[PDB]
Amino acid sequence: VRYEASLRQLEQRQLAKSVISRVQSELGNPKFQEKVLQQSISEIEQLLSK
Amino acid sequence: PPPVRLFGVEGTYATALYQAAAKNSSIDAAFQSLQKVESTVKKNPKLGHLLLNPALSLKDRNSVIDAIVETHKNLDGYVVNLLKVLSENNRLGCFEKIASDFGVLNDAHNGLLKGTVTSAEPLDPKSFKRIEKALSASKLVGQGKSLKLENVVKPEIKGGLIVELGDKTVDLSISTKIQKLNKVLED
Amino acid sequence: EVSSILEERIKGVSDEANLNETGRVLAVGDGIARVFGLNNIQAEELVEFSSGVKGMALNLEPGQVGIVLFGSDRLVKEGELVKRTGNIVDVPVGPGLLGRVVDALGNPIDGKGPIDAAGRSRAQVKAPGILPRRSVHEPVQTGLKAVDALVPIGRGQRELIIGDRQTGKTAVALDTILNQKRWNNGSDESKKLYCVYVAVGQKRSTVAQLVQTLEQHDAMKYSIIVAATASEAAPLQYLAPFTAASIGEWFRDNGKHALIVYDDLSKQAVAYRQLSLLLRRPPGREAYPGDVFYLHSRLLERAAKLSEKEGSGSLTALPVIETQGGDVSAYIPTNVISITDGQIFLEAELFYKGIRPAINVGLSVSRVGSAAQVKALKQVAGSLKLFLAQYREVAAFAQSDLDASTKQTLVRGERLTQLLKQNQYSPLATEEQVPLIYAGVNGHLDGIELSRIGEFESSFLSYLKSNHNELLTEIREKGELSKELLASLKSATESFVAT
Amino acid sequence: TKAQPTEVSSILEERIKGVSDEANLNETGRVLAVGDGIARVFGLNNIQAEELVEFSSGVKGMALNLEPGQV
Amino acid sequence: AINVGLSVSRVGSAAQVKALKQVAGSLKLFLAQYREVAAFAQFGSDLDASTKQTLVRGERLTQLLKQNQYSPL
Amino acid sequence: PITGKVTAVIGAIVDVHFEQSELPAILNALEIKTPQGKLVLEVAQHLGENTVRTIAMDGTEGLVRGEKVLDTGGPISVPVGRETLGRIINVIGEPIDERGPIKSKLRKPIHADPPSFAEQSTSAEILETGIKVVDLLAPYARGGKIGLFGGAGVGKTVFIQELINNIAKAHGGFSVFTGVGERTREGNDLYREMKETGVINLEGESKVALVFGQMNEPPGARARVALTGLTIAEYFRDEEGQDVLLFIDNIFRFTQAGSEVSALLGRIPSAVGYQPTLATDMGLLQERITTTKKGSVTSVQAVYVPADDLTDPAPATTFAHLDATTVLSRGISELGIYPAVDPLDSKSRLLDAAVVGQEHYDVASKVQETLQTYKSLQDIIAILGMDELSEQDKLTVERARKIQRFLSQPFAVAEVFTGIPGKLVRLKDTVASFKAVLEGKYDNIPEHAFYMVGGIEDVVAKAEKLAA
Amino acid sequence: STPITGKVTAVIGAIVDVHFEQSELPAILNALEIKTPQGKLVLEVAQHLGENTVRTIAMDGTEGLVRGEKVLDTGGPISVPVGRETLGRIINVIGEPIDERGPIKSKLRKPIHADPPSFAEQSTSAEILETGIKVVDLLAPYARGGKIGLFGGAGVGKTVFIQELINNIAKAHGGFSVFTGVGERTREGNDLYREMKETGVINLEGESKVALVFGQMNEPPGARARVALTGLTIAEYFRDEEGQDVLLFIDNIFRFTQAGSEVSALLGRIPSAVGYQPTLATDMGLLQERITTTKKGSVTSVQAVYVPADDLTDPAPATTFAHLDATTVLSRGISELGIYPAVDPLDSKSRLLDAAVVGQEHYDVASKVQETLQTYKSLQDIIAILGMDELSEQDKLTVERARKIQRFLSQPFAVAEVFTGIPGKLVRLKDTVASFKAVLEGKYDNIPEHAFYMVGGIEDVVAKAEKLAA
Repeated sequence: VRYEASLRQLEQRQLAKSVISRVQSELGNPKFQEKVLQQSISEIEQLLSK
Repeated sequence: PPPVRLFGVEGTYATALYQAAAKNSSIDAAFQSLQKVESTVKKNPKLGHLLLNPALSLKDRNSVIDAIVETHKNLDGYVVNLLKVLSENNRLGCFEKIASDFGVLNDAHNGLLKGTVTSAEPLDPKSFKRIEKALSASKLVGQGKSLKLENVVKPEIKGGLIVELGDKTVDLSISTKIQKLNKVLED
Repeated sequence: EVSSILEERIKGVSDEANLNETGRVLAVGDGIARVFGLNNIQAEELVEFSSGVKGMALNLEPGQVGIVLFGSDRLVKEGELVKRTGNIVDVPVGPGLLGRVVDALGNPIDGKGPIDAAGRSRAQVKAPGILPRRSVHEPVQTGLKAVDALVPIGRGQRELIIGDRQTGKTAVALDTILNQKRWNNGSDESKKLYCVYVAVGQKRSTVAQLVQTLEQHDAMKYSIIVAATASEAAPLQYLAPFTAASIGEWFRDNGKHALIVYDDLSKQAVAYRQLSLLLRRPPGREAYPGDVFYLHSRLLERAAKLSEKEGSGSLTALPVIETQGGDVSAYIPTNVISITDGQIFLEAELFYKGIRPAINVGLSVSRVGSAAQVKALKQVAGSLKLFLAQYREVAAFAQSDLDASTKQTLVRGERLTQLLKQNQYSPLATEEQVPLIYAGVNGHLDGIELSRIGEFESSFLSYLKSNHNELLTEIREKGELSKELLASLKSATESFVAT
Repeated sequence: TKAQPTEVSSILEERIKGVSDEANLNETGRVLAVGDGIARVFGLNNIQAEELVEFSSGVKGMALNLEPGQV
Repeated sequence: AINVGLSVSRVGSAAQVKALKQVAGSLKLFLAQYREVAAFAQFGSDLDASTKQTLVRGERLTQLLKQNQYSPL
Repeated sequence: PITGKVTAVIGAIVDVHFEQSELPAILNALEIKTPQGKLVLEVAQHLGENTVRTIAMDGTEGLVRGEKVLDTGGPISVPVGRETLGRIINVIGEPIDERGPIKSKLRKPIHADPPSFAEQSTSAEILETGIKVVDLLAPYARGGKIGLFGGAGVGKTVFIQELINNIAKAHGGFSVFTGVGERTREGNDLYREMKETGVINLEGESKVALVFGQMNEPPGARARVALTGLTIAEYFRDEEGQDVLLFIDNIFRFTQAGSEVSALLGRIPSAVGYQPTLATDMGLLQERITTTKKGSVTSVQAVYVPADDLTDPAPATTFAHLDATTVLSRGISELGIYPAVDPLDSKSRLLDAAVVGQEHYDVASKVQETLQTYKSLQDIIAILGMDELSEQDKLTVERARKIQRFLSQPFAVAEVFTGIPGKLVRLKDTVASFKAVLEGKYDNIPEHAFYMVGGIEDVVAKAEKLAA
Repeated sequence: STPITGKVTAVIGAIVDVHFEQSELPAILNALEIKTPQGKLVLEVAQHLGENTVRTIAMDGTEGLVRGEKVLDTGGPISVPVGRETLGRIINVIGEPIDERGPIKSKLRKPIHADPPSFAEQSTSAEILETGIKVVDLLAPYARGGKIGLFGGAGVGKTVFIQELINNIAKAHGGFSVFTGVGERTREGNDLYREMKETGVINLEGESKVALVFGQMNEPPGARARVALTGLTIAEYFRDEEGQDVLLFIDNIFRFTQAGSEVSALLGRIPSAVGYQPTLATDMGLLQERITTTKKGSVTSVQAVYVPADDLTDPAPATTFAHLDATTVLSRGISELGIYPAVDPLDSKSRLLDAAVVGQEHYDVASKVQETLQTYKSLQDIIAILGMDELSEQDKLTVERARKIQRFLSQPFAVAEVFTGIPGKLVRLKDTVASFKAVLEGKYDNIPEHAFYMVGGIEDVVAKAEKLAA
């Protein structure tokens, strides 16, 4: 009964580490180039408005 | 006069040097001579090691000054009055610290801004220019003070970028977002 | 499943670009990060980190501005952003914190009910004027007979509950909150004290009893419990009495009353000490800072009974002060004692002697006191002060046998003392406090054995409800005893004493 | 390295701007930090021990600590 | 100088000789009771037999206890 | 004047750095423009390089380094005159009471230098009141310091009110009641009470002017309020030649606040946990209080003990300055005697043969002696019983009880409660009464028939009325 | 980039400073390790002083720390082992076995730090501990959830008290336990280790009913501090993940307070409360909150506490008194009188004592006792001066029952077979309530004082009436 209760929490924790697992793929893939740049241009649009 | 006062940690010396040569408008000349004498101190290994180490007597610090001015041409006599004032006060412990703080004073008063554009990666020259403009639109950079920016690669940001200057930043780094993404999947 | 709820929340989080002024930690130690930058920044203004820690700026100086960290030192490192939120510490105030246990920050930590807010008001404000004031004359009933008659309680009237450690300090206080349930049930909202209990540097285990006991008696639907616990850091504990009073101000300004019970200023002081010593502030008495006085004084002068202009409302207060065996000559007790008007001083001996509450009412005085007192209770217990007062001094004579006079005084005092021994967490109405004391005064209770006192109390009460609950309701609502009620009241005690 | 009370920007700016390091440190002083009932004058290096100095304000005081750079 | 009133061993004993434990068996209680009785004894109050028993016993022991410099035995 | 930018905000200690020429002089008042009203800061050191170190008078919140500062040219200037009376003012000389800007023809600085040697109280002076007990056994003096003792709300308020009332009749004078460590709830009550008993009038001028120093204002605003009331008093003395009476509240909370001012400035707070500049500050305060040739400020101050100790540094420094002590107690009040004065604990160091003439001293000694002998006798007279009284012994009992009752004033301040018309009994007329009672020329007049009357004239009436 | 190189800069006792390289960015609460002949010296970062330079506390010796010697960065707090296979092994403060039977078995590890459980997690008590000691059981019983504290001076049998509770209570309950030794002598460890090995609470196979964590005082002040955080972590693991009640024990927790006080001055944090760490409230506060009853396990600690100078109106014990639920007070005098244990009858107090929680009869009986003794103590003054025959007959009888009660606190123990030599007793909660009551009702004043001396339960009291008569 205790461990079953614990298990619903663990299930979420497995999805936490999974974020890390996609993170690895981003820095290996040319997402490392393209999304850094998605990030860059938005900063350009916000800062021009100041 | 200074563009803003800086006090303590051997910057009271820098403020005093700046203001002294500023009232005589011989600040380019101060910068040039200081760069020259520092440049030859830094690229001589033990002289750039044991001069910051304040293991000398009174009499010896004075004898140091005399050896330093052989490598100096004597281009300005004020940064040489700085060597004399340090030797009399019984220190030579921080040299690039006095220098660096003075470096900030001269080019800020002149109007030159120092930004950083940390990114995880090399970026477009298009980007530099676009950002340079983004800044000019805004009040950080209005001219009366130039713009320089340095793209750096630090794996301390592992995607995205951070713009910094005049303590106003725009922070679109992927790391901080990865941290909040964790937080919600930990309920 | 759960993931879906979280999925809902995730989408509601986006990339945020624009941020204002910033600083970078130069060195961080002992919860004292020291920041480079933040030139132009308000005094004691809030900062938010890049690792999501919060801070306040006690130290402003040009070289470095010395932030004080509220959270962890493990998420703060060297070279980290410190965004300037641009808002001095202020916390939400509303009516919605009724029935809500909140942390020092105002969010629900029990996980029950949302915070319905309307404004955010600063933790530190400044105390109203001279013209925003009116004399204290409003009673308040605590349900203990002794406190309401000998050293009455009032509205915007603060007076101590200073006593020894685990002698039922909390029981003196708890009885009052539970009694404020009486006004709450009706609908005249200028008589409703919306109570706040402020647990400062007092652990979550102790508080869990505090909440549990409230819940059983159905009293988490107006009580508010602001908690900065033993584990929670010195800023939160330092700011816990300031956050709690401010919630009370919304009620007070809208024209209402509310009541704040601080527990305990002995622990508020300890937190200021921790802060001072790490920021190397001047030393003082007992190794606590010299400037502690200023802290307490600012908090206690906002507790006041305002003009009719300000809606005819007040912030009533009752600080609880923890003593080290009854020392009042101690630097932190001594400050508070002068500031506040009145004290109640509990005694260790009474406790051991099995009388609980161990409130000792000889060494209790209220400076303002009976100006706030029910008329009914003033008549039948003027006498009551003079009877108990003699009995103490005449109880410095001990048994063989004594003068005919001296022995009489002990008999009268003792029956009254057993009457005023009551079980804890049991409040009393005005209609049941007033009949009993009259029995003591008029010596129909002091003619009856000590052992049978406890019995007499309930029987007499039931006897009055069965025959004539008209006289009780009349007593209560008039608030006073008239010659026609005083005739009757003697008649009734006689029939009851007969049986 | 060491912190010194001779890091005063008004003193320092004048020493640096010549070979001159002030002739106002002989038989004259100029006041700096003063109040708390104790005062700090910069210079006075020709002075005697337990001497009287008269300040141009109509107040006179007695040198207690003759220190190298201040009295 | 020696005082036995404020002389304790927290853990408890086991390090003495077997023979010395028996002989001093109740010596500890006598001396500890005696102090209290001795204090009462000085007011000059009349004392009952239970109190004077303890007072007569205790006193004699205390005189045993007393020693002179340089007697190893 | 010169302008500069705030360069620190540590605690309530704000350092301001000014454009290079000179700095403010010490004790000057600086004004900060902010959306928190104004904040008046007082310079208590010069750090050098055109920078200062200041104490605050108004809470330190809503400051930013870089706010422009202004130098007034000297101390904080408080209004003075007779257009400021009956109105409550905080440390900056502006209303708390919200009756509209407190302004007058002239302002004067809170810090001043004490008068010359020549212009001090150099010969004896006598300050006449209406109370018999004060005027016989402890004569109030001009430039005299009398340290009040006992608690608040048992007679204390009644006593303060009385003397304010006496002064108007005696001279035409004024008073300023200064409250240090004042609680704001209590302050409203004192101003409303002071109106009722007739010493503050809602229409024009009044008598007493009120100065309150709240605890929700920094330690400096508690410290400088005493100075704020003094300036008002002095204006009457110097330029209108009128005698004044200047109260202080608790002198513990003047001490408590000054410790914080010391510790904060850089200084060490050592003096058994209090300031080492304590003696010297009381010296400045209580040496501007004196009799000048045109007028005189006299001061009544209040002693609060730290834990029932007269051996502590703060009680001790006060006791040296003080020339008399007046001791109110509750026991006296419960025997129906208002003033609450204790004639056994009523003493002055200006009660002498050559200070109040010979007659005044010698009657006072007897009046003291009767009551002392009555007390010694009374110890064994109660125990033995009231019939083991001697003929000799009962002669001391009888005289004392005549004196005990006779002291009482049915005075104007506590008039409502007893119902009996007010009394002012002058100093000469106090002495005279006591002479006839000493020779027993009223041993035909019953003991209890000395009840609630003043001078010699007064008790002629009560004697008849008891018989009738 | 994170350097794996630091060079030591200043060894000034326990304080060890490191000079890390470019880009390190130091963070507090990390662990630096230095290779040394005495193993791996662990340094817990407790400040960064700026520019890549930490000021750290040592957990191992610095009488052989060489300057210039490479300092790795490990990161975060150290990780000990937890499980159920971590029972009946002796675990060092740095997490290493000094019981020398290969490594301390693992499944999972967690660090010596843990965040304190939130308000929502907390839950009340509902079970009542029974110790089997008649004074504790009537006048202040403990309940699971509690933070018990054994306040006393020195010489009042502190270890012996702690020993008694393990001899009874530990076997009894269905849960496992954790025994943590903070800063204690090499004699005491060995005494605990032999006595309970024999009693089978320590077993060489895992899955015991105690754990042992010995941290000792001949190790630097930082180690004494973090022996406690280490043992505690085993108990949290029980409580949450493995869902078992713990009957935790810590000893002496003053060594924990005293330890923080030593490294407090040197880290720059000027003393407060006079000679003590200014962080006294919060360090306690964090410690105490971990030990509680939540949604699963109930970790009920028994903590020894040392009162210095035998005076308990001193700031270090007084702060603590607040932090602990169910205080007891012990003293030199009572122990010497022959009354075992030295627990005082009126000064043993719980905040877990209610009239309903321990039942009405129990409450009423313990109140009568508190009254009768208190009359006895008021009468002591009268009896000293006036004499004993100038007392009323009601008074004289109260003196007499109070004497019977006073000697009815005396029970010998097995672990105090170094004092009396008579084994221990087990006394059930109902049996204490009934036998005290009988004295007070006047029906059991036929029994003398010495027949309540050295007794167990009720059956015993009857047995001793016969023995003395013959």
